[PDB]
Amino acid sequence: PASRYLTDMTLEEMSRDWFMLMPKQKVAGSLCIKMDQAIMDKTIILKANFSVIFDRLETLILLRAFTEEGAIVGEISPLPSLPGHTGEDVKNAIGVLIGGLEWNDNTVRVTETIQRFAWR
Amino acid sequence: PASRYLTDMTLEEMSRDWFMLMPKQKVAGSLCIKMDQAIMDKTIILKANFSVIFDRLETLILLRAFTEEGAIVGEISPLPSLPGHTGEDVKNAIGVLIGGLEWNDNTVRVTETIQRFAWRN
Repeated sequence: PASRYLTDMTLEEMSRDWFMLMPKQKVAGSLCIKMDQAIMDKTIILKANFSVIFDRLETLILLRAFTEEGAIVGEISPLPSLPGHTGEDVKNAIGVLIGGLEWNDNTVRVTETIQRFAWR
Repeated sequence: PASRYLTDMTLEEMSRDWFMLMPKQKVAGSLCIKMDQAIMDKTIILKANFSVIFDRLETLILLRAFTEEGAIVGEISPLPSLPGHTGEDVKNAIGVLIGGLEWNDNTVRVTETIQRFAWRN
């Protein structure tokens, strides 16, 4: 029986354009993690679109980190490949992105959708 | 039971100057955290000099991050902003530094001294 698709983000949210004033990148397992390392003292929420089976996340489509004024400051996306990310890969990447954004005293939370299925 | 001073670093290692190829720093209360962003895929050890009373760090003199080739790639030092810095503050700073060094797939370990008194995990 088929998995479920959960969206925090509208399609405009997924393709909103951004750029990092101070860029940082990384590749981990099979995910790409990005963060503006210029952003300071902001209030940030991570929003995601992903499928679930069970009550755990199965495949990430896209996670973005939004400041309260709507700037995109961070991002996790899957890559084409072998292997392909698990739920663990994504959990760790969230911790890695959150840790990174806290460096410059950003306050970071996740949506309820992420909290229930992915990171916590 | 007065404090005693624990020393992971030689006087040389303590007083050496250094520079970051890609500088990253932050102030967390009354500590200064620095790390070279250009260090990638290396093994790294954290060494510290600090005092201890009984079972925990009392005051940090200096903590530094070393490659096997002896470069300094990370540092945590106290600032004069007085009161001051607690063991907790230090604990948190080691945490944040490790996460920082781990971004670029460095493998970071700590001396037994740090592990016992200052930060574990």
